[PDB]
Amino acid sequence: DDEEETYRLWKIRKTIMQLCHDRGYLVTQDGLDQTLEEFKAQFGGKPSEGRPRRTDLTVLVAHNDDPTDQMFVFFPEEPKVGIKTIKVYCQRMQEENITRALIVVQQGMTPSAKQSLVDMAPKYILEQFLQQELLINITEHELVPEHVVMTKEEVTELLARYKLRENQLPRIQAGDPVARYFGIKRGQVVKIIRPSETAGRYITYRLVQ
DNA sequence: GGCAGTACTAGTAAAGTACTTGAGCTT
Repeated sequence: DDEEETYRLWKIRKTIMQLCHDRGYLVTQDGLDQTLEEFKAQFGGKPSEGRPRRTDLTVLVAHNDDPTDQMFVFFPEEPKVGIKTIKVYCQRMQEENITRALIVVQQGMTPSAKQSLVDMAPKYILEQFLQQELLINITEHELVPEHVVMTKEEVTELLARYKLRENQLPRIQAGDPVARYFGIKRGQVVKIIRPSETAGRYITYRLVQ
């Protein structure tokens, strides 16, 4: 029902605000924590023939270092999406000059649309998110340790300390849901901090390939 | 004384996985 659908959209928006917060983009403390009834009073209850149409849930956010980069979050209204639709989205992207955006897909993507997401690396990068993947925050699960995406200088000092080539580190594939969660690209290194029952804390470094 | 036939001696035929493949559905 519209109560269930609205509750889903609340989960999704909140989880995407946690996404946006973990990537270092400016988020007010209210944007992270919205009680369901405050969200409903804002966006008006029922989606079906209702106030939220899945449009105006779109999100624009700015980076802490520079305001220019920003970001974007689309919510498509179609069950499945295609090259023409994404092409409209990238038209809005080039209209606003914002480089980075997301897409929350209700069901699936035609493979030509995925390939069309991989087509253009430099101009605009788009990341497919399924609707369910944002219905839960996996970083807050007990098994998933704290991840910290390392800057290039910290990576250089790291490889200087242990005298390591980049190939000799353990790896984490770019299709890993956590790597998606932080929006990580090939060649970056992630710093996992996990508690151990021998030392009490242990640091892993996973190269992204 | 010669020819034919027979015999003997010397070559000679549970489950579980990955992988692939065919079909079925879409730009």
